[PDB]
Amino acid sequence: AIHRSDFPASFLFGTATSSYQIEGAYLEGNKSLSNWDVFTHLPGNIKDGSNGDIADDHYHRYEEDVELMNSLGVNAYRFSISWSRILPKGRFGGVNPAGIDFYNKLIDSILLKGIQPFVTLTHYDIPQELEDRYGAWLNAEIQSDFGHFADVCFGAFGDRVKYWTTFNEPNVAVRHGYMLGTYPPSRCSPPFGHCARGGDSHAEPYVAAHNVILSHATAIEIYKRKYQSKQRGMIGMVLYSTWYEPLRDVPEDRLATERALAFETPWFLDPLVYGDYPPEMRQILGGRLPSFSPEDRRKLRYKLDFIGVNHYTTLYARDCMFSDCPQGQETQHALAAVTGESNGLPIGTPTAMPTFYVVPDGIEKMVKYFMRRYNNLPMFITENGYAQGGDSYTDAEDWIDDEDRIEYLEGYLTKLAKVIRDGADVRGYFAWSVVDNFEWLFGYTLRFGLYYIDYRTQERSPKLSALWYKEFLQN
Repeated sequence: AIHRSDFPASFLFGTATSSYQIEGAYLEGNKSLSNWDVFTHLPGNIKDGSNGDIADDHYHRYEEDVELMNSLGVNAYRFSISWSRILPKGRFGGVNPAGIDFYNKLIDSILLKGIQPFVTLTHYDIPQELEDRYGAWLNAEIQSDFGHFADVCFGAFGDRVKYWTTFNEPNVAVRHGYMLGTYPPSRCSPPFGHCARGGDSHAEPYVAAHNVILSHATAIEIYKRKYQSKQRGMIGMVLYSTWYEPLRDVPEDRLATERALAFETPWFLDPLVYGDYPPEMRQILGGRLPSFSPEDRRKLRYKLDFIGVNHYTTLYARDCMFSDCPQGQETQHALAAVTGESNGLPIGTPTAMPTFYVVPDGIEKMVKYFMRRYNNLPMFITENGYAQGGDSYTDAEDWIDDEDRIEYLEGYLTKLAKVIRDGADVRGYFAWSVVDNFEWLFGYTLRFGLYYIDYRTQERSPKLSALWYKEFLQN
């Protein structure tokens, strides 16, 4: 139904991964332990008790994986840099040459094939030492550690990297880390949970996000002052971007939907474009959102060059400001509750990933929301994809037969082409993911790959969706 010629000639088409999810070699090349290395070696977090010690062994097998994505006909590859490989002990501990060498080799390998790097600096990971030393995102010192990490990466790689992302889904990582306590550093308080480390779910998430925002600001100021004129790249941020519809078409749910939306991506994007937190959030949270100092505001004037849209799903939102709702969900402070069901029944076909429903027009509506709120600031679809999982899959052939993924990709790409025809400045699309990999708390139980991975042998095998994406990119 949809074809490559339905998109602009200069459009990026790629796949996306992250370092912890694919690399393995978790203690090789003088790399230090990350937050996720430490976390996954504790019990009671990952669904299948797995970890990323080995993952897809991409640290050793990257050349094969580059060859595979090249065989699909991609012109870009979205990946992240392991902080713990570059600055194992943070900014006073010296740059790790083996880490620099690994990413130089990866970058050179993709560019040899005409595949453009689209690089995420941080994608949930930090060296554990930064948590241990000063509590990572709860201390403003992280801004300097992140700034230094950015500076090193720009200097080492930026002659060949023209697209950078500071952070991947900090809206997810912050709320899971400090509100629900289900991600490291596993901090929370009632009514969200009882976290043995302590926490404050009504304060700490907002401090953490504040420091993420200002870490971005620190990094992009460095980029614009030191590197932009020579390197001519763009610096963005990637946000988890769910579309929301009112459960009932009445003002209270419409307003709740607008709150649900404003509490997600604008939490980060309003500061980076307008210099203040969303007024929807400020009205409710007041002083729980920290202020931006004059020094902060100087850095915020560098803004961001693009919005990285990680869009997978669409949900209904309903009001909790004037109705009593269950407490302790991540949407609590927004005074909305979200659900995939209306009168018991799904918004679109359910999938193996909780909250992920097949709702293609969500990508159009999400893009239009950014267009209206941010005056059509450039966007890239930095992740979109479909997970397989569960008892229907006993062997490779079952995973390979992924017509369900094809239908998803086809539908969402159809709607993306439409929103671009309608004026949206979307400049690329990245399928999550080229390979099955470690899906955070779900471990290996969810498989998002265009390629199937046998974790016993590390064999890569193309699923039907790999063949489909190749056909699509051939036009």
